Parts: sequence; structure tokens; C-alpha cells
Amino acid sequence: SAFYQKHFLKLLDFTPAEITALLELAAKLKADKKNGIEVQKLAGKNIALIFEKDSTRTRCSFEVAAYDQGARVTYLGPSGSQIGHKESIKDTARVLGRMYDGIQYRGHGQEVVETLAQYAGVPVWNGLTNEFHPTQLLADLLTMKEHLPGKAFNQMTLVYAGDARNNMGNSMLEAAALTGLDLRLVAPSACWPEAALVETCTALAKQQGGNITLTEDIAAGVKGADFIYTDVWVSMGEAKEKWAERIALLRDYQVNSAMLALTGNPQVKFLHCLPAFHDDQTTLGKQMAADYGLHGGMEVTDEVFESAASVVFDQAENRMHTIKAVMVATLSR
Amino acid sequence: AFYQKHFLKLLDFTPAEITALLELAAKLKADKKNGIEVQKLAGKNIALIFEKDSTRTRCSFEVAAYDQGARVTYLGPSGSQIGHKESIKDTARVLGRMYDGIQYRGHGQEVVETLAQYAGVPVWNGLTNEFHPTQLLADLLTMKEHLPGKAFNQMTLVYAGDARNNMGNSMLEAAALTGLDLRLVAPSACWPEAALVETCTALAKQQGGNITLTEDIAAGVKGADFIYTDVWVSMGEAKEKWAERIALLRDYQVNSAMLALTGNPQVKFLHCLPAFHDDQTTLGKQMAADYGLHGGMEVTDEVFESAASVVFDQAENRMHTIKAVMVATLSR
Amino acid sequence: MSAFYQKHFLKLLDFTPAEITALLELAAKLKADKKNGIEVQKLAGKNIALIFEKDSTRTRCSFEVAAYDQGARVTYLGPSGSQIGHKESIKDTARVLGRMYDGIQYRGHGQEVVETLAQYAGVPVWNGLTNEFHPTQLLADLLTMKEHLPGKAFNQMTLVYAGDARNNMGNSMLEAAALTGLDLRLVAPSACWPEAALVETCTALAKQQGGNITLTEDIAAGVKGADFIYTDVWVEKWAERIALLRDYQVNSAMLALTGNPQVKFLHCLPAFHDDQTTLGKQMAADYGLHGGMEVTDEVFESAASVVFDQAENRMHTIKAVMVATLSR
Ligand SMILES: [Br-]
Repeated sequence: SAFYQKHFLKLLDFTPAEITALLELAAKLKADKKNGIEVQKLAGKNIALIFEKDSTRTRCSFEVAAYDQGARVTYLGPSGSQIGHKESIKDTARVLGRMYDGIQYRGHGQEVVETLAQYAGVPVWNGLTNEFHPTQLLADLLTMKEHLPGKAFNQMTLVYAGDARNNMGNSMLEAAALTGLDLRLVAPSACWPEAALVETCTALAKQQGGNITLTEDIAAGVKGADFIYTDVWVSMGEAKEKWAERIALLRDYQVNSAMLALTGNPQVKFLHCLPAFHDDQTTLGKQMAADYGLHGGMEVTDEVFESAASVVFDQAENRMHTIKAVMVATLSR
Repeated sequence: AFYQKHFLKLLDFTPAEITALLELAAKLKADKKNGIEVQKLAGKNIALIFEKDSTRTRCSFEVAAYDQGARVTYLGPSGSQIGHKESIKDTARVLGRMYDGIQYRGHGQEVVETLAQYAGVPVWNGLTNEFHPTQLLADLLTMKEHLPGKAFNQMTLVYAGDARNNMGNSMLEAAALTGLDLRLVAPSACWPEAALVETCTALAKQQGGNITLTEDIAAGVKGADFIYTDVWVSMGEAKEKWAERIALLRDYQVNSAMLALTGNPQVKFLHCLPAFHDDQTTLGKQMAADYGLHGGMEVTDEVFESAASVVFDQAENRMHTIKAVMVATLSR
Repeated sequence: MSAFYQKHFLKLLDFTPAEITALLELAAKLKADKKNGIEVQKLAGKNIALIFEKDSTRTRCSFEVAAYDQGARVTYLGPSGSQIGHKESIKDTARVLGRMYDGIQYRGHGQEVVETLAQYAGVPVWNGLTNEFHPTQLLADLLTMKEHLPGKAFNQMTLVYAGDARNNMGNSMLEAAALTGLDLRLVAPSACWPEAALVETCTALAKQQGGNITLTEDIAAGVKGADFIYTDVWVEKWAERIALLRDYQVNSAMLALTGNPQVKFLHCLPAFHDDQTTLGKQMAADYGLHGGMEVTDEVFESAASVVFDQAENRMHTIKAVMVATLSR
């Protein structure tokens, strides 16, 4: 169980038994705080948080985890020039490494984070890159374990519905490759991940006791699901015209009550990394209902999001406990 | 009995509770001045939501937190305001799972009301369009310190300028709870909503006070123990809107002649800040050249710098009263 | 040492040589204490405001980490909206912050700003960089020079700054020689020399301490016998400054001309040495600056380069300033 002074760049750098140990430490740390017996292992330690792109949830998780454990943080938010434009990453890592005990990087390509790791001389943790999002996956795996206790991940069935090509989709293939989940990607074929990545993650997951299924057939795809998972269909970085065709393509794949009933599982739980477009009284939600008929929600309805099946807020809380585990395990012995 | 309650506006409390809160601010001010502050918020994490910037409010919350042993996460203005893309409810519930208390500053009172309904932890209004309670906490403690022998219902407070805003609304609230003799000295298009005026005037009268709205400066300021003002213009509004507000309000500039009109040599000057009193700042120079505003705008440099002016006691007191709010609501 | 309590740190010339030496010995103490896990926090209960009117990741991290190690808390007030003095007066800013904070760092625009904050704050104000002076960097550099050239007093050392010196870095070089007796050479084009009255003031003070200050376009004469070589980034308009300054690049040839194979290289950072960066590929492609700009990557990564010790020592010296001016 030695993560000490290791990096945390992507969940694939670890074995199933290590991810399990990291999750058990997070559950202990979580329980420790709930019971007011939290032992700080990071008193004296200073952490730098590089954010080349904004994410509040990920910042607050790193900040609160550090504070609970007694560390102090410097938040280095977006400043324009990405590292490697004007100044080499080599140079950034060696200056921060002299000064900080640990470095979170959230931003662009995995090549960036991997270079920062090689030169910092201190643990580097990936809060998100274009390619991998291991803190979010950790948090999802901990939530899944808490609500379906006593079952290995290869005793579980996960549905991810909607657009499986985006960065959260690839994380699902990563999750099943390492844990052996029974994974079902319920999406229109235009939004399927690259077939090569699919062939290769299925083999890894098959060898781990699970499978990966890609299908446009919702009623078949979701049978037996323990958890349904979705994310937003569109991006504020594209125009109105792009939204129209994404919504027409994907609206049939909305997680709604009828989808959940198609599972045949009365204890199915619902997951969403957030932010979620479920409330049609927001400014954007009122436009989407008026323009596209999306009353009651988009990728997930308000009824499901607010139902007892929804654990999205346990899931968000767990960002913090899992990130705390990463930092305690890589910075203290 | 502020434990786990919110701080959204002054009239969510009784006079005796506000009095209890002011005496706590005084104790925590004295404890820090004497070097014997007791950290009550150690282990607490606080989130500061700033949809609009205000360094005075940010620093007051940061230093009070830090003095009490807490840690803070400052969420500055960032893209789309809460409730545009993501539900207020969702922001509330995610923050509440991670933080022990939340400060909000930005837009409508309904935003901070929703945050408080769904966060599960105390939520403190650091300023909305409609109310600004922590500022008025500081002003009341400042007033008590500078007239320590008088009760609030023995004091006369003039607020001059434009009162159709969160400051005018909060003056009314404060008068309702303390019995102040409150004069809003302003043009008639600049008075707060009649309904709120009516409600607070009846309450002020029961606490031994009054609320008078008038365009008549000389009668308005007669007897003032304190004169209070704020800037006439918000940055980012059109040039025509600056020129119409200046034309309408410049007669209500707090200047030496207005202080003299009180007949009170002891009269003191308050201003929530920032203030436009210095015609040598870059903006001061543009307003002096364009509108003739030499000597300052809503208040003159002479008044601002004079012994009458207690604006920086008032700024410090932002921190101490905000500390009492957090201490009172986060610990028992 | 309590002679420092409640003082400002606006520029080196506000101090005596003995006082500068006191701040360095404290910096070395605090650095050795950290290395050994025996740092004693002097700043518990203290809150510090960092006014950054211009971005500087190195200066900010140094101040934050120094604060945190000593048990203080910080409020980073970075760039947002209008600068101090545009809408609100410097004085007003100083008097509000001074009521809530135990000290104020300022970084950004002119020296009159930091000086007005210090006049009115009522608490210690530290200059983290103005257009005219950059004293915390020079402290870090002085400590770095003493560490890598141990058995020598400052007035027995020869330091060269190469590049553009008509700015806060040349000005502060002048200050450091005036306070320590360095044998200081500024090796730069004639259009890149600092103001003459500062040169004159500092040249005498330096002579009273056993050193000299020399300004020359002549590189071989300028860098002869140097113990250290220092430079900084030179920067259309870009093109005016490159052609003017590229012959003053610090490369293997320039260090050879010192005749001192123990010469060390200093750079305040950030540095343009890597020609594989987005900017570095554009500068090689468009101006023929292969292998770097004001310092070649060969010098930058050589055993002669001590830039990352210099950078760490930003923190230790900023720590010493804040400990000496805040704790009685
Ligand atoms: Br902190």
C-alpha cells in the first residue's frame, strides 16, 4: 500500500488492489471526519493548485481536503498563457517543487501533467486533463461501493447514457478496464467512442471479470443496471446550431423514470459528475424548454435527479474524501 | 440562539438579538486588541461566493475567519452567475456537503434566500441588490462607540444622497430595530420602496424612533449626530446615466456647509466605502474636468479627511461584526 | 534584531549595510531551520494582504509559503478591474487594509504607490516589485551568492548584470552594490543604462564599502573576473529590443571571457532559454534565436547555473523580512 511520494496522473497507473486501498482510506477519512476524530497528517505542508481552466467543484475538493488535514494551499487560477507557452514546464515544476510539498494540475493535455511530474521532485495529482479524470472516477467508485455494499465492482452493472465520446465516457471505459464492471454504453452510434479504444478496454475488463457493451437499444442496454450515469449533451463552447443537432441526436437517451423502470431493478441509483441540466427554471433551462420542448430537464429529468434513486450529492461530497485520500497517501507515511 | 441560523437581513432578528450580536462584536474586538482572542472556529471551512467584487467585504470575511481559526475558499466572479446554467439549489447542496458556512454577495435577495434554504449550513448575506445587513451592523457599532453614553433611540442619523437601493433599505431596517431618528435626505425619485418605508417607520416609532424622507437638506440635517453617504454612480453604467445622476444628486453632496447646517459641532461622518472624495485620482480628474466636481463628489475631501470623519473606524468594524455573525452562527 | 519591528521594506537604500547583513543571517537561519524540521513559527495569529497589481507566480508563492511556514494567513488580492489610484485613492486602500491586516505586500506599478501605502497603512509594507525597485529579489540573490561563494565578503566579489539595466533590476543592482561593496558591472547598450543620479549616489556608497560600480558596452572588459553573471528577459517593439540587446546574450562565450571557470549564472526568472517553447520556436524561426534568448539553454542548464537556488531563496529572504518586521 505504498503510494508514498508517488504521482496520481491517471487511474491506469495503479492495480485493482491499490485502488481498493485508496478507496478504503477515503472511507476511513470520511468516517473520521463525520465522527469528529480526524487526525491531520498534512500539518506543516503546502500545496499548490494549478488551474489552467476553471473548475469550482475540483478546487473546493482540493482546498477542503487540504484544510481538514492541516495543509495550506496556494490557488493558482487561470492567467492566460498556459504553462509551456512563454515558460517551459521544466522550469515551472522545478520552482514550485522547491517550494511546495505537492502540486495539483488541472488543465489541458496529459503530456503537460506528465512533464510536471517528471521534474517537480514532489507528488503531482491530475485534477483533470483532456485524456483522464482520475479523481472523479475515484469518487464515483467510492459512491458505488457505499450504496451497493458487499459486492465487488465485477458484481455490479453500470450504465452510462448519452454522449459516450466526451471525456467522462472514456473514463467509464477506463473504470471497467481496471475494475471489471459490467459496463453498458447506451448511446447513438454517432456518439460511440473510438472502436480501437473500445476493443482494448473490453479485453482488459473481460480479464477483470466484466464486459463492455455498446448499444443504441435502451431497453436492452439498461436491463440489470445497478447505477445509471449521464452527463450533459452539449457545451457552452459550441453555438446554438450545434446544440440543435446534439439535442435531436441525444434527447431519446435522457435518463428519465421510464429509463429507470426499464432496468427491472428497484434499487437502481443515479449518478452525474455535475453540473447537470435538469431544472427548467434556470435561465438556460427556460430557453431549452421554450426552444426545444425540453420541459422537466435535458440529459436527466428533475424527477429523477431529485428522487431517492439520485446519489449525485453523495457523489459530489466524495470528490473531497477521495482527493484527501490521494494527498494523505502520497504525502505522509 | 443564533446557532445554525442564517444572516440574510436585519429584520429577521429582534432588537435584543441584534443587541446581543453587537455586544459580541465589541467583546471580540476587545479580545483581539488585548491579545486574548479565543479561536472558536478552528476546524471550520468557509466558502465566500463573490459574484460581484468588493475587497472591503472579502477582507473582512477572510480576516475574521482567520482570526477565529477557520479557513476560507474565495470564489470570485467567474463566468455565468449562479442560476444561469446551474441551479442555485445545486450549488447550495454541493457547497453544504463540504463547507461549514457560506457567504454570498452579488445579486437578488432570492439567490441568498434559496442558498440558505438548501445549503444545510449557515448562509450570510454579504450584500444583495435589496439588503446589506453586515454593513449596517458595522455602522451601529461604530455609532455606539462614538456616542457611548447615548442609546440608539436618542441618536439622529442622516443618510444623504440616493436611497433607492440596498443601503436605503438597510437604513430603514436598522431604524426599525434601534429606534434611530432617521432622515433620508434625497431627491424624491431616490427614496426606497413605499411599502418597506411604511413597515419600518411603524417599527421605528415603537422602538422610540422615526423615519423622515425629505428633499429639504437644512431641515433634514438639523440635529444630526451622524451624516452618512455613498457614491451616486455605479461603474459600468452609461455616460448619460452618470450625467443624469450627477445633475440630480450633486446638490446633496456632503460638504462643510451641510455639516454646519446640523448645528451640532459633534457631528460625525460615515461612508460605507469606497468613496469619491479625491479629485486627483484618475477618475476624480475626469469628473472634475467633465462635471466640475472639484473637491470631491458625494462627499468632499475636507469632510472626508476631517476629525468628524470616522469612516475607517467604520471599515474596521466591518470585520468585527462579521466575526460575531460567524461566531454566533457556527458555534455554541 | 528587534530594531526591525514595524519597519517597512521599500528599497535597499533605506537600510544600513549592517541591517542588510542582519536580514541575510536571519534568512539563512530560517532556511536551515526548515531543512531540519525545527522552524519556530513567529507569525501565528498574523494576517497578511498581498496586493498584486501585476501577476508574479514566483513572488506570490514565495510570500504565501513564507507566511504559511511561519503560521500566518494570507489574502491574495490579485489583478481585477482598476489599479490603485484610478478610482479609489492609495491612502484609502492603505487605511482600510491597515485596520485588518498585520502587514501588506505590494507589487505592481510605481514606487510612489508603495511609498504612499507605507505612509498611511500603519503596518509594515513590503515592496514585492515596483517599476523602480525590486528589493526582495536582490536579497535572495545576495544570499545565493554568499552560499555559493562562502569564504568571501561581498566587497571581495565581482558581479555582472548583462542585458537591459534601465529598469527596476539595474536600479536594484545599484542598490545592492551601495549596501555591500560589490564590484558591480552593468554590461548593456548605452540606451539601457539606469538614471545617472542613482548611479552617482550608489557609486559613492559602494566605494565607501570597498567596491565599485561600472557601466560599459564592452563585454570583455565588463565581465573580466566576474564571480557571477546575471541577466533578465529583454522584453513589434519586440524587434527593436532584440536587435539592440542580442549581442549581450549570456552564453558559453561570455562566461569564458570572465577567465573564472567557477563563475556562476543568476537569473531572476522567468527565462527565455528554451527554443522548443511556443514562444521559443517563434523567436528562433523569426529572429534566429536558436538555443535561447538572453541566456542560452546551455548556460541555463549547466553546472554553473544556480537559478533554482536563487528562486528558493526568494522564499527564505521574504520570510526573514516578514519575521523581522512583524515580531517583536
Ligand atoms: Br490556507
